[PDB]
Amino acid sequence: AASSSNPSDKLYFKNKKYYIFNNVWGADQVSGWWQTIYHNSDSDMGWVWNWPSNTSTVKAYPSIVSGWHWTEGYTAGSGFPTRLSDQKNINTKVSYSISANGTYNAAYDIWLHNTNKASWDSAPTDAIMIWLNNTNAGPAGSYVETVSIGGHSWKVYKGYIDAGGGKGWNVFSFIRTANTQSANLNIRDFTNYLADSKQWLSKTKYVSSVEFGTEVFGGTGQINISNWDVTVR
Amino acid sequence: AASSSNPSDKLYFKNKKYYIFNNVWGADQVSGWWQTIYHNSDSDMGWVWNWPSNTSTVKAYPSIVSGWHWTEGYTAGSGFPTRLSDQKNINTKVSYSISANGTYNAAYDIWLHNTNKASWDSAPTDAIMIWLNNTNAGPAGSYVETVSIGGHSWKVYKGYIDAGGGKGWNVFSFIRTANTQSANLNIRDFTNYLADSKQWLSKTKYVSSVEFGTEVFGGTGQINISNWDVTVR
Amino acid sequence: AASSSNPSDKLYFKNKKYYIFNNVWGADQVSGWWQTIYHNSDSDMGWVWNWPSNTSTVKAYPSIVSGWHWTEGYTAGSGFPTRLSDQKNINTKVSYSISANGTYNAAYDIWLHNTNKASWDSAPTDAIMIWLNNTNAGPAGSYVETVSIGGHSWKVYKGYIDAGGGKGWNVFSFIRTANTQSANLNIRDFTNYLADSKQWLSKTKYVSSVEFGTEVFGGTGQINISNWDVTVR
Amino acid sequence: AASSSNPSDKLYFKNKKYYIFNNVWGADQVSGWWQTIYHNSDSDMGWVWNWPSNTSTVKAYPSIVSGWHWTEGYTAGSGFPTRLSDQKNINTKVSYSISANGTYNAAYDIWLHNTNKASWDSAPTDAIMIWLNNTNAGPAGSYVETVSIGGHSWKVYKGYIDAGGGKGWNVFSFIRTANTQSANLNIRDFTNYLADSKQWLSKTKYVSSVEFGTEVFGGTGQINISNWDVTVR
Amino acid sequence: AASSSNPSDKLYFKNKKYYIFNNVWGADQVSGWWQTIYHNSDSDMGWVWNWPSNTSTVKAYPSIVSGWHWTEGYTAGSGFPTRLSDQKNINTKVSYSISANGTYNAAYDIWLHNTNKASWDSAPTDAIMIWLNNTNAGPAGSYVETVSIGGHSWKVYKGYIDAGGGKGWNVFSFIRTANTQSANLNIRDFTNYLADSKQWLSKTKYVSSVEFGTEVFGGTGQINISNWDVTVR
Amino acid sequence: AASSSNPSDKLYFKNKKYYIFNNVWGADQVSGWWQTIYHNSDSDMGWVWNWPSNTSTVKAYPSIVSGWHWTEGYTAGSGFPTRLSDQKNINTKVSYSISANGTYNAAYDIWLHNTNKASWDSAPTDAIMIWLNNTNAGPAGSYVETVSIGGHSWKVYKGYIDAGGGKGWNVFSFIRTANTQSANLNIRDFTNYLADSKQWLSKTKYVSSVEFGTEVFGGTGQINISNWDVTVR
Ligand SMILES: OC[C@H]1O[C@@H](O[C@H]2[C@H](O)[C@@H](O)[C@H](O[C@H]3[C@H](O)[C@@H](O)[C@H](O[C@H]4[C@H](O)[C@@H](O)[C@H](O)O[C@@H]4CO)O[C@@H]3CO[C@H]3OC[C@@H](O)[C@H](O)[C@H]3O)O[C@@H]2CO[C@H]2OC[C@@H](O)[C@H](O)[C@H]2O)[C@H](O)[C@@H](O)[C@@H]1O
Ligand SMILES: OC[C@H]1O[C@@H](O[C@H]2[C@H](O)[C@@H](O)[C@H](O[C@H]3[C@H](O)[C@@H](O)[C@H](O[C@H]4[C@H](O)[C@@H](O)[C@H](O)O[C@@H]4CO)O[C@@H]3CO[C@H]3OC[C@@H](O)[C@H](O)[C@H]3O)O[C@@H]2CO[C@H]2OC[C@@H](O)[C@H](O)[C@H]2O)[C@H](O)[C@@H](O)[C@@H]1O
Ligand SMILES: OC[C@H]1O[C@@H](O[C@H]2[C@H](O)[C@@H](O)[C@H](O[C@H]3[C@H](O)[C@@H](O)[C@H](O[C@H]4[C@H](O)[C@@H](O)[C@H](O)O[C@@H]4CO)O[C@@H]3CO[C@H]3OC[C@@H](O)[C@H](O)[C@H]3O)O[C@@H]2CO[C@H]2OC[C@@H](O)[C@H](O)[C@H]2O)[C@H](O)[C@@H](O)[C@@H]1O
Ligand SMILES: OC[C@H]1O[C@@H](O[C@H]2[C@H](O)[C@@H](O)[C@H](O[C@H]3[C@H](O)[C@@H](O)[C@H](O[C@H]4[C@H](O)[C@@H](O)[C@H](O)O[C@@H]4CO)O[C@@H]3CO[C@H]3OC[C@@H](O)[C@H](O)[C@H]3O)O[C@@H]2CO[C@H]2OC[C@@H](O)[C@H](O)[C@H]2O)[C@H](O)[C@@H](O)[C@@H]1O
Ligand SMILES: OC[C@H]1O[C@@H](O[C@H]2[C@H](O)[C@@H](O)[C@H](O[C@H]3[C@H](O)[C@@H](O)[C@H](O[C@H]4[C@H](O)[C@@H](O)[C@H](O)O[C@@H]4CO)O[C@@H]3CO[C@H]3OC[C@@H](O)[C@H](O)[C@H]3O)O[C@@H]2CO[C@H]2OC[C@@H](O)[C@H](O)[C@H]2O)[C@H](O)[C@@H](O)[C@@H]1O
Ligand SMILES: OC[C@H]1O[C@@H](O[C@H]2[C@H](O)[C@@H](O)[C@H](O[C@H]3[C@H](O)[C@@H](O)[C@H](O[C@H]4[C@H](O)[C@@H](O)[C@H](O)O[C@@H]4CO)O[C@@H]3CO[C@H]3OC[C@@H](O)[C@H](O)[C@H]3O)O[C@@H]2CO[C@H]2OC[C@@H](O)[C@H](O)[C@H]2O)[C@H](O)[C@@H](O)[C@@H]1O
Ligand SMILES: O[C@@H]1[C@@H](O)[C@H](O[C@H]2[C@H](O)[C@@H](O)[C@H](O)O[C@@H]2CO[C@H]2OC[C@@H](O)[C@H](O)[C@H]2O)O[C@H](CO[C@H]2OC[C@@H](O)[C@H](O)[C@H]2O)[C@H]1O
Ligand SMILES: O[C@@H]1[C@@H](O)[C@H](O[C@H]2[C@H](O)[C@@H](O)[C@H](O)O[C@@H]2CO[C@H]2OC[C@@H](O)[C@H](O)[C@H]2O)O[C@H](CO[C@H]2OC[C@@H](O)[C@H](O)[C@H]2O)[C@H]1O
Ligand SMILES: O[C@@H]1[C@@H](O)[C@H](O[C@H]2[C@H](O)[C@@H](O)[C@H](O)O[C@@H]2CO[C@H]2OC[C@@H](O)[C@H](O)[C@H]2O)O[C@H](CO[C@H]2OC[C@@H](O)[C@H](O)[C@H]2O)[C@H]1O
Ligand SMILES: O[C@@H]1[C@@H](O)[C@H](O[C@H]2[C@H](O)[C@@H](O)[C@H](O)O[C@@H]2CO[C@H]2OC[C@@H](O)[C@H](O)[C@H]2O)O[C@H](CO[C@H]2OC[C@@H](O)[C@H](O)[C@H]2O)[C@H]1O
Ligand SMILES: O[C@@H]1[C@@H](O)[C@H](O[C@H]2[C@H](O)[C@@H](O)[C@H](O)O[C@@H]2CO[C@H]2OC[C@@H](O)[C@H](O)[C@H]2O)O[C@H](CO[C@H]2OC[C@@H](O)[C@H](O)[C@H]2O)[C@H]1O
Ligand SMILES: O[C@@H]1[C@@H](O)[C@H](O[C@H]2[C@H](O)[C@@H](O)[C@H](O)O[C@@H]2CO[C@H]2OC[C@@H](O)[C@H](O)[C@H]2O)O[C@H](CO[C@H]2OC[C@@H](O)[C@H](O)[C@H]2O)[C@H]1O
Repeated sequence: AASSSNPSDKLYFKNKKYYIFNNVWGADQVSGWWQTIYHNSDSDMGWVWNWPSNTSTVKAYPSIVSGWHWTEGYTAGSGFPTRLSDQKNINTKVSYSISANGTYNAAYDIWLHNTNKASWDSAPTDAIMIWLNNTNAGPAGSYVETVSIGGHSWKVYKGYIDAGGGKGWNVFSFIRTANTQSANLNIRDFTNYLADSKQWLSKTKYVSSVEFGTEVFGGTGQINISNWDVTVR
Repeated sequence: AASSSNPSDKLYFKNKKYYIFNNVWGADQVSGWWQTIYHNSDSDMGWVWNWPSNTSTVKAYPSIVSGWHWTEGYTAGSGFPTRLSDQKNINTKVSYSISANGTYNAAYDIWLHNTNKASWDSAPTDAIMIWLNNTNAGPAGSYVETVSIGGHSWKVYKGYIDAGGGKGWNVFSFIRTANTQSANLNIRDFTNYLADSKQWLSKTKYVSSVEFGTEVFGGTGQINISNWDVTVR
Repeated sequence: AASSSNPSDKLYFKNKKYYIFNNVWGADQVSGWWQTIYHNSDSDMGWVWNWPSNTSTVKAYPSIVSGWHWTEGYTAGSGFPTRLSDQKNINTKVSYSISANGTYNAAYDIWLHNTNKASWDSAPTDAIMIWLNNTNAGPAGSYVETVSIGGHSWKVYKGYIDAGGGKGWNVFSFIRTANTQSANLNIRDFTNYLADSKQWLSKTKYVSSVEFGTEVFGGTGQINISNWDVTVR
Repeated sequence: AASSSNPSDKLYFKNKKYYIFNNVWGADQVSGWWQTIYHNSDSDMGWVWNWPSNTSTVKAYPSIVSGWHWTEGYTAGSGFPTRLSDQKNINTKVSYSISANGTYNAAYDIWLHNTNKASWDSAPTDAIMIWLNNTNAGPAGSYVETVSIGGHSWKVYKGYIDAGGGKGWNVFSFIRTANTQSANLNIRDFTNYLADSKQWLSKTKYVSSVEFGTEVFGGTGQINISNWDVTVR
Repeated sequence: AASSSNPSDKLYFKNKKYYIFNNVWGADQVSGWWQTIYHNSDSDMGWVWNWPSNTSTVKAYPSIVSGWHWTEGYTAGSGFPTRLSDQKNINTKVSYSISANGTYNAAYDIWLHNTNKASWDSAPTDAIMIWLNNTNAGPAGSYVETVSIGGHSWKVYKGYIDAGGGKGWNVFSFIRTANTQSANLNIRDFTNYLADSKQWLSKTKYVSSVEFGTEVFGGTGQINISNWDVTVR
Repeated sequence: AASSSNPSDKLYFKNKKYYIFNNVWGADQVSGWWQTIYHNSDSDMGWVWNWPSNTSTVKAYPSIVSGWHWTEGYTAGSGFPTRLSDQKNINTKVSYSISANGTYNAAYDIWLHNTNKASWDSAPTDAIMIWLNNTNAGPAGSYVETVSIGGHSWKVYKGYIDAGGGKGWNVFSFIRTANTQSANLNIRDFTNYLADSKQWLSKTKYVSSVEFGTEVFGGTGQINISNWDVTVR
């Protein structure tokens, strides 16, 4: 077992296919905070946080990463990158529980690029978010419609994140109409909706990453994850 | 942004008109505790605490200070001291939220003296408290009556705090009949009630300070303040 | 007052008749945790914890000890060891409150031996547990029946803890049918039930210890104890 | 074993004849600091500190206390108070080691009063300090002379500490001419010098306390004490 | 007094002309570290650190900033920006002491731009460093010569820092031939050497910032600063 | 990078061939301590500690493990267990630096068993220690002689560690006659000396583990390791 607390710390697991990532990307202008990632086993892991702030900015996204995350390449054995036109199933399973106050979510974050050689400075072209928990928060962009995908109902949002210099990505968010602590999803169901139903995503693009974590806007609490996997088949 | 954790630490803001004060005045005989003050912006600030104790003594009053607080003088630009007979409006606005357990309040603490040159050892003559939150607590002194002042209903209490050696002050507490997270008050409405309606306060006295904070008796939690000002007009 | 945080720390009180014990016996394979014991007075003491884990193993039993606990002997003035056949009253009083999440209990743990000279390596023969709080947990062994003892109703369980090498003890657990924050019990009522009603305990055995604490499986929180004593009469 | 870190925490030992005291009396106007007292056994105890400051004010005096220290009375079995005219031996033994930077001392602090019923607000009449270590520091008052007492050479200083309101005490400091890590002293040798040789102390006064600790002006480090006792015979 | 420990925290002082800055720019790929900035007064301030690493990368530059530092503008009253062709004196005074192990320096860092409206994304054109302490370190670029400027001898180095995308700055480092704890310097003496003696700097450029801090490569320790000012005249 | 601080935490590296181990085996009866293990890269790793105690007991052995350590089996790819009669080279390389006070060593710890299926409760038969640093410490057992092995001179000691119940192991310690920060050793040179020159070790035994770490008796400091490997060929 191990537990780490500095910015951008990584706890690898499953033969380095995944890592828990102490991602504090939104923290520069706030203080008073702490965030610790931990791994006891592959079925007992999570993170603990304290983000004292009332603002609507994301302070942090402690998370599990499979694939790329502004890294030189992709985690070993992850199955990323995978081109959408290859039509692989991207099967994910998670079971978790949160005890927290304030404003946060629990969400998948899926990154796409045009390149199959994403590196440390490769800006994504698109992000897909799948929120299993929304606690007092709301997504980027504008509400489109409610859809049934994968046996769940989702409110769909579409926006654009400007990352400076012409860098920036579409963001497509799927917010479950009620919170859930477990899901078994195929990311391909969501990318097929965006590509074939909405004509918002080209199948020439590559899925670079599947991440799962909690965006924290403010408050204190923790998550524990009791089941996790992402497999590209 | 900044966040500090030692006893009596001060985080100044608004051109040093105010400071957040890590006031732990009641802590000498307890242990196991911590208290951190933070300022991200003038609309995003607060404090976090842990006071493990069951007793009815106030352990701490983390707070924002305007004016005097056992200091050589008064914060710059605060407008203190102001003599009650000058009849200035003392307009205060606060919006806040607490997430905590145990026993605590959220309260204004207004200090008065006979002297307009209050220094580090000048014992006040009177304290006025205005409680916007009461969580399992109760004030000093005895219940007088319920009054409507400033558009709110308040239970009024009157007591006396003995500070040793003949030092000591009246304490007049106004406890809102239900908790609220925001208020816009004129302290003059409260001092006029005490002076003109109850004949308990001379208008020869000076208001030395307006403070807002949480008296903590026991438990753990935090406050965040999203709006704050005190202006003497 | 004092507050300590390392494994197996001890805070003695009442002329060393008792100690608060930072017992982390189940912690070897987990990380991310902390646990602090504190004593402000003999009527204001407790402990604070954070045990991030989903598993059904006991991580820790922060507790007050009277008597023996894998020590060379017994706390001074505790009245232990006492032979069951001497039929002494073992009167205990506790009042407490917990604020926590996760999975935990509040329980007496009473140790028995054949020897009246229990030492640091003397494996007990039996444990009796009396749970005043059960929060999402459950005991060792199998359910027997519900009984009224001492004015309370208890679900009774019987199991066996294997401690290796032939070492191991019976465990008899009494789980109150609803949680309570205070109790006045005579341990002799429980040992008489086990010995005379169930024929599960010989009165040749000695009571070595009476402990009270919280077994924590996972989560974060604290206890405060406002009344405590154990007296052998 | 135990280790505590809040202001004014106390770790009692030797049947409460002594306590280690987390004395931070000079800390109000500084920040960034920490101080922890610990006791593993009566021959393995000490404290650890960090006092980031360049100033000549004493920030803290972590110490062992026997007798009184602004308390209602005197530690049990200490032998205090003892009237100087009763001519008791006050035998002290200490062995210690410091590893630190900055500015500090290791010093006995002996308090005297006119009253044999010193209470929590009883201002002393005199202090005697016996410095076994001086690291970049210097005492209150003015240099008198160098004397041989008890087999050691001491630079003697005489000053007066003003504690406000007419409260205040003489301070007589004996600074060893070279540092030492161990000493066996009889306080009566020092009070006899002050009374009979210098005519600076009346034998009507009572010794209220013998304390040993490190005054820290700035820096970080620790002390460990391997032998300690004070006995009035 | 105050003391803060999160990345990029700021403690302003001197009417916000300066701030102490918890600058951890090189920390992304290391762990196990901490860094705290503190201010007791304008003559008693500093920082404490622990950077466990053997590598030659700068992990952090805790520092005092006057002027710009990837901010929207310049600190109030700093006197920045100032165009070199205006030939203002830029007088700096510092007195400090370090107690540390490992590899570090104590150095001024002076930033220049072509623009007098430097903003949060304005890459500098040049950096000038003035090292008062070198402990096991060495500068960027190549050694030029040893020069006497301002009454001190300096080893002069010239390099170029590539900041990506065409962004990047010359770096001119002046390393005192022996360490010193205090200096009174005029930055204009150094910019005149670079411009008029070496023809390496155009006087069309603006000085945007004067900073003083410790680049830490590895190790633990602290600095205390007892005198500080930067004035543009 | 990662850094962990709880007892028995593990940071695996090199495809789980090794782990850094937060081994605090001697800590039960002391307090005031902390110990953190960290890994930035395979050439930048180490640990930081604070063990306030004067006693001659080993408090902790933060270390890198290859092979077994009271585990069910041996680290993957370590090459353990290896039977001495197979005469494999066991080549080790380390380069490190310590900055610390107090009493400690830097030492290899090599464990042997009769069994090639060592499990979590398999008591070793022998330990071999190779001390590259001795700071105020001394080994178990009695001095034999000084020998030249592998190009270094070593003081050789022989003792026996009683682990209870008949469990216990020979301990053979080789203490370099002067400290060194780097070594390239073949463990077979040391086991051949013990077996063939001294007739103290049977070649039927298996090497189960090669560990390198710092036994800490007391004090505070850190190690950094810049090169590490153990290979069985
Ligand atoms: O160039 C220097 C080093 O760069 C490091 O990479 C950093 C990138 O430079 C950052 O852009 C990047 O930030 C992203 C962050 O990691 C994501 O988790 C976050 O995800 C958002 C997503 O954008 C959003 O659309 C969706 O709805 O929600 C998710 C989950 O929260 O996106 C961040 C992108 O930020 C850009 O766009 C938004 C603007 O507000 C922002 O200013 C833009 O930057 O982060 C990486 C990693 O480092 C940082 O994040 C983790 C922190 O712990 C760390 O402290 C940060 O530095 C490379 O890894 C290094 O190699 C380079 O040296
Ligand atoms: O003389 C040495 C240094 O004194 C410092 O001033 C301290 C005073 O000496 C204390 O009396 C004072 O305590 C008061 C505290 O700051 C207030 O917040 C508190 O407010 C109460 C109020 O009285 C009560 O009536 C109302 O209902 O609730 C409010 C909010 O909680 O009142 C305290 C007064 O205490 C006296 O009366 C009650 C008795 O129980 C008590 O024993 C009496 O003392 O505090 C100041 C500031 O320092 C202390 O408080 C803040 C802590 O963080 C710090 O550790 C404490 O020292 C000067 O500032 C220094 O310059 C002097 O050197
Ligand atoms: O031999 C080396 C040192 O031993 C120390 O004694 C330890 C014993 O060796 C451990 O067996 C013992 O663990 C017990 C623990 O302290 C109890 O609180 C716990 O109580 C359980 C009870 O068994 C259970 O039946 C009931 O329902 O719930 C209670 C309350 O939680 O029982 C533990 C017994 O563990 C054994 O059986 C179960 C197996 O899972 C386990 O592996 C077995 O060991 O603990 C003592 C004290 O030290 C340890 O516990 C406290 C921690 O803080 C510390 O870190 C641990 O070492 C001696 O005290 C030393 O003198 C010896 O040198
Ligand atoms: O009235 C409220 C509570 O008071 C508490 O008692 C405090 C006294 O009020 C303080 O005066 C006292 O401070 C003294 C300190 O404890 C001593 O260790 C120190 O010793 C000096 C000595 O004077 C000096 O002459 C010699 O050379 O060096 C020694 C060792 O360092 O003296 C302090 C006296 O301070 C007065 O005089 C000097 C002035 O600068 C100063 O302002 C004056 O006050 O301390 C006690 C104990 O509490 C405080 O100290 C320990 C801290 O941890 C704690 O945070 C502080 O409050 C009672 O104990 C309570 O019951 C009362 O409610
Ligand atoms: O765009 C997102 C946010 O950017 C923030 O500004 C950051 C810049 O983006 C970084 O380039 C900048 O890093 C510099 C750092 O602050 C300086 O102190 C350092 O100074 C060096 C100097 O270059 C060197 O030449 C000299 O010899 O030594 C000094 C003292 O150490 O230079 C850093 C420049 O880094 C670039 O070039 C070198 C490359 O290795 C590197 O990758 C390049 O980036 O830092 C600012 C401030 O934030 C960061 O630094 C402080 C940290 O605490 C913090 O965590 C970091 O983010 C804006 O302030 C935000 O508004 C933007 O949203
Ligand atoms: O049975 C319950 C759990 O046991 C765990 O294994 C522990 C063993 O039970 C302990 O005996 C073992 O302690 C040894 C320690 O890990 C070694 O590093 C140490 O090495 C010494 C060596 O003996 C000495 O001869 C040489 O000169 O120096 C080295 C380096 O310091 O030896 C310890 C052996 O201790 C025994 O003999 C000496 C007696 O004083 C002592 O009382 C005896 O016990 O440790 C393991 C691992 O856990 C413990 O150590 C690491 C700590 O972080 C942790 O907190 C401790 O529990 C199993 O791993 C679990 O699966 C079992 O459930
Ligand atoms: O998934 C994140 C998403 O939740 C966040 O939504 C923002 C949205 O972009 C913005 O337009 C709107 O003003 O605020 C949203 C967050 O606020 C909501 O949740 C928090 C509650 O406290 C609020 O009350 C509620 O309204 O957008 C970020 C991406 O942010 C980046 O792009 C947009 C910029 O405004 C930010 O500065 C960037 O960091 C998603 O990651
Ligand atoms: O505003 C504070 C006020 O709440 C506090 O009230 C005391 C009151 O003075 C006392 O008479 C009574 O016994 O206890 C009150 C606090 O208890 C209540 O709130 C906490 C809950 O746990 C309790 O159950 C509930 O009854 O008084 C302090 C001032 O205290 C000082 O003067 C009175 C002395 O008794 C104290 O020792 C002094 O510190 C207000 O600041
Ligand atoms: O008092 C402790 C008791 O609560 C614990 O019960 C175990 C029981 O022994 C085991 O058979 C069963 O599988 O799990 C019980 C705990 O789980 C329950 O509470 C926690 C919730 O999260 C679960 O959902 C709920 O089912 O037993 C320990 C003693 O444990 C030791 O003996 C049994 C072994 O399995 C352990 O490894 C030993 O440590 C009591 O102290
Ligand atoms: O034992 C303490 C004693 O060391 C301290 O000495 C002061 C002395 O009272 C003062 O006159 C002089 O200016 O400074 C002395 C301390 O400075 C010396 O040691 C620290 C080094 O950094 C300096 O360079 C060196 O000169 O006095 C205190 C008592 O202080 C109280 O009375 C005097 C007042 O000035 C203080 O404010 C009071 O707190 C002894 O406890
Ligand atoms: O002031 C910093 C300066 O000291 C640092 O010098 C580097 C130099 O740029 C590089 O060429 C050389 O390899 O290492 C120097 C540091 O090493 C020396 O000091 C540390 C000791 O441990 C070493 O033994 C000793 O040789 O350069 C940075 C700027 O760094 C940036 O540009 C150069 C890139 O290599 C870095 O990645 C960048 O961050 C100055 O801020
Ligand atoms: O490698 C460890 C070894 O250094 C330690 O040596 C002990 C030796 O066993 C004991 O006979 C002697 O009294 O003390 C040695 C340590 O003391 C020396 O180093 C520390 C300095 O402070 C001292 O001044 C100096 O003399 O032995 C342990 C193993 O210890 C176990 O067996 C022996 C028992 O006495 C212990 O209780 C056991 O833990 C080696 O791991």
